[PDB]
Amino acid sequence: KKLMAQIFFGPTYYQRLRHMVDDKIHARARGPMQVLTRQPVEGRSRDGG
Amino acid sequence: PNLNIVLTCPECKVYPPKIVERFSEGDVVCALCGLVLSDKLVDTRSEWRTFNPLLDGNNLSTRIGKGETTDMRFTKELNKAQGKNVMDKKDNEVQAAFAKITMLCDAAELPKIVKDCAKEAYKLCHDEKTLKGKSMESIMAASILIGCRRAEVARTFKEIQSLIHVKTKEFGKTLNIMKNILRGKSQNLTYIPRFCSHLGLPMQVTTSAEYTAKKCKEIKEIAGKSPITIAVVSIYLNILLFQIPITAAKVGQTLQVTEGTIKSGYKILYEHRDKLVDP
Amino acid sequence: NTTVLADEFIAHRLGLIPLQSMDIEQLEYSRDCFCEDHCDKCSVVLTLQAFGE
Amino acid sequence: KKGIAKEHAKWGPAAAIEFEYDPWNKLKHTDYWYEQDSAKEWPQSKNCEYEDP
Amino acid sequence: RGNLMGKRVDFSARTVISGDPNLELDQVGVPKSIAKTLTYPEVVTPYNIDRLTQLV
Amino acid sequence: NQEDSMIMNQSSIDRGLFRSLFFRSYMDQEKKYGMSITETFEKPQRTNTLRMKHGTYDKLDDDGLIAPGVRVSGEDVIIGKTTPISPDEEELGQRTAYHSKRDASTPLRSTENGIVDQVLVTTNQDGLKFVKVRVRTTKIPQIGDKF
Amino acid sequence: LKYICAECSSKLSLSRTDAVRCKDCGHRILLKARTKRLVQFEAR
Amino acid sequence: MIVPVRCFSCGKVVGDKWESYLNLLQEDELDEGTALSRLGLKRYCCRRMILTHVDLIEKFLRYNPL
Amino acid sequence: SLHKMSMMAHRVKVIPYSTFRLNLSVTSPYNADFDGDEMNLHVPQSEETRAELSQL
Amino acid sequence: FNMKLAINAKTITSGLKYALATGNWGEQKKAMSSRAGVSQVLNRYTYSS
Amino acid sequence: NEVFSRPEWMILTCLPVPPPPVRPSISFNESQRGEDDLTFKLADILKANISLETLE
Ligand SMILES: [Zn+2]
Ligand SMILES: [Zn+2]
Ligand SMILES: [Zn+2]
Ligand SMILES: [Zn+2]
Repeated sequence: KKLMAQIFFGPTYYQRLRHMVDDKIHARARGPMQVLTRQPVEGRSRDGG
Repeated sequence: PNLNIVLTCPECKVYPPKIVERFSEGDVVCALCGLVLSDKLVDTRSEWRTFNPLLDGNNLSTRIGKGETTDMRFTKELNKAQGKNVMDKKDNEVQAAFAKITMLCDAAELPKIVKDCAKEAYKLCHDEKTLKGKSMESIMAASILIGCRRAEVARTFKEIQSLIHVKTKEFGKTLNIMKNILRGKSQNLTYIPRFCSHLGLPMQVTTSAEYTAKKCKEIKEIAGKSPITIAVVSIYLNILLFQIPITAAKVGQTLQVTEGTIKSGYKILYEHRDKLVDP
Repeated sequence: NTTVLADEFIAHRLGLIPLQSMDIEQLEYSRDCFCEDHCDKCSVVLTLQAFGE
Repeated sequence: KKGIAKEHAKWGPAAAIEFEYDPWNKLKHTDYWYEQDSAKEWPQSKNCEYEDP
Repeated sequence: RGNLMGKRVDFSARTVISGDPNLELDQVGVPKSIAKTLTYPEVVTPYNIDRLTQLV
Repeated sequence: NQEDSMIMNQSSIDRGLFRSLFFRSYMDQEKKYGMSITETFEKPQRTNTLRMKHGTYDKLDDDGLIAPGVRVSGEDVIIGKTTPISPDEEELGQRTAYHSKRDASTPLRSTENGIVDQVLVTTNQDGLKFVKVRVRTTKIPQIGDKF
Repeated sequence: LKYICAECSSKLSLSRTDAVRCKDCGHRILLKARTKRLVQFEAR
Repeated sequence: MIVPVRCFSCGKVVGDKWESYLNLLQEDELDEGTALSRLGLKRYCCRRMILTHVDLIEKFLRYNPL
Repeated sequence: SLHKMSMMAHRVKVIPYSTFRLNLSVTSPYNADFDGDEMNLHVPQSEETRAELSQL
Repeated sequence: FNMKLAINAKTITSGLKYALATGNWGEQKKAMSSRAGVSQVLNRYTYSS
Repeated sequence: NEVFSRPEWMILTCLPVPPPPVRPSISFNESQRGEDDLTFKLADILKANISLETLE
């Protein structure tokens, strides 16, 4: 159907960042233990909390 | 006490059990039955991600000095107190030897492996009645060459006595006794690239020199008595076989070597110039 | 591959080349086809050759 | 192999479309933006002539 | 502070959000990889027996 | 779109907008710890290591490296280590055989998967076996990217 | 064919210590073995 | 780099006129607007593709590897 | 966190295309636009805790 | 007149190497005349950056 | 307080030791047990004590 309003719309320049989603998705349950403190360890690399 | 923990599934018992580790959850499970054994594993890499004891020995080394939130009046007392326990250990002399062999190896631009192998060689004996002093530099001069050779690196006696004058024979007897020590506690081809490095040549003369050295080692004519020199005249005959002016006087002054021996090797390969060239 | 380009790059580059499409009703979908791995009834085969001459 | 357009644009044949109805706003489904005039601030359709003003 | 009144935990998730106009307030949208990764204990009753058995 | 979100054309993504490469590297090298004999880049067998991973080590070759161009998953192994001590009762003391591994083989980061490519090997400063690899992985833009 | 090392299109076939610095070339970086083995791709 | 295939905006086959779009510059001394006219993409959706592509593959390939 | 807000509970409808998803309503008490901020999630283990989250 | 000078060469080269590796800006004295951000890792994302 | 606090206890004569968990060996991943700060300092303490006792 026709649209009520009208739209400003056209070509424009964008660009892409670095913080992609796969480095930020992270979840954990009952994993590695740190020997100083008996707590879950740090780091997305070694599957932290 | 037997100091022993053995892990065994209490329901399979087929062997010392075929078990696996799930490091992503830090648990262990007998793969046959599928039951856990224990939980909460300790990491084996995060400590290496977190942050020479064998050469410094069981007693541990400690250098002390100054900081920001301190006072100069007592850090100078600390600087004059840091030597109040160096006489309790022989490790002050061990680290003095370590420092001096560090001086030597980095003076001859030797790498970390050579330095640590010389450290190993000193730490190996470090005290015998066979050692018996002997100027305290003969032992390190032997040890650096021992570590160099066992690093598969060859260095000349002339380089060694350019580093330290050890009168060449206390050095030799130290080498013999250290050889016996290491055999109780239990190669000249690489000289060639250093010679051509000091002479500045491309590859084909070096490869030809290696081939001719192999062939002359195989056949005959020791002829020079320490065949280091007949290796050197193999380079001499190769470079005279090519057309680059590397004349005999220049070679002799460069390598600090006898020109008469060069002419002797030149004559004996002038006889045997036949079977020594591949292309 | 030897070029200065990536391989899946070349793949996605290839994927947009259209082809002749008259008799497309005659052949059958691989999902419905009783065979496995691209019989002649359900697919076609392509070969490409280039050379650094 | 076969493929269809709806799951990936590789199999799309269309790659363009055009669509128009009531070129002259007679059905009045939408007004136009204007700042001083509806007419002069807009161009005519190319489809203008086939329906009367 | 870093060990007693606050510390690390378990059963945790960390991603980035997008809006939606079709989900009411008491819901939340959760991605299925995270649903596989997490867990939750239950108990075995005469009530939950068949559904739990099927899900096992 | 609300509060600076974005709507996009997955058909344009199919046509080939915003596709991207992703190179990653790895540093690895050996050490002398004797009694001067260094490590080795060996291909593990079953009876090779100490505390072996579940890496499914078939992707390596006789030089202990991976040939480029094959695909790798997240947990897969690419390098191989072995402990050269010498002297510590080398392969008959306090362990099975499984000779002297204490294996510290480096697996890939367990999430990303792709194609390894153009593995080079060259001696280090002092002269050792020193290894670098590079893996190539396409990342099609997804729902959760920062634009 | 195991090593390339250089601008040569040569299958040097080095295995263990046969003048690793390439003979008909001038290199010491030792390029390694583009794979004969067949690959799979997925162009969806 | 490579002029791509199948315009994001329209989607018709693009790059047929690519080296043609080149040779309508050098041996014709021809202005680009009328060049794109006689080229014949009456939309703009494809016209922008060639208007803002920048070659990189020349600078790529004028290495000499292997 | 600043005040009694930022601590909601939720039910869940499980969603593919991995990311979170939530209602446009609750955005300003969460005090977060969609500029890439990340969330934190926890799951109770026992029934007392689950009930008190549910009821409060 | 030779034995000491080469270890002097080691000291000068090692000192410059340590300085431009770390960014601690001084000799081996545990951060004296100390200010850190002098030896940043070069930013290598985009030609503009 | 007499039962718990009497100033001769406030001067140190005999010093207890901490257990291995507080000062754990990190097993530094190639050949070391990786002994840490607390055990290091305690070894210093024992060395200085034996030196003083021999001296006197
Ligand atoms: Zn079992
Ligand atoms: Zn078929
Ligand atoms: Zn070469
Ligand atoms: Zn277009």
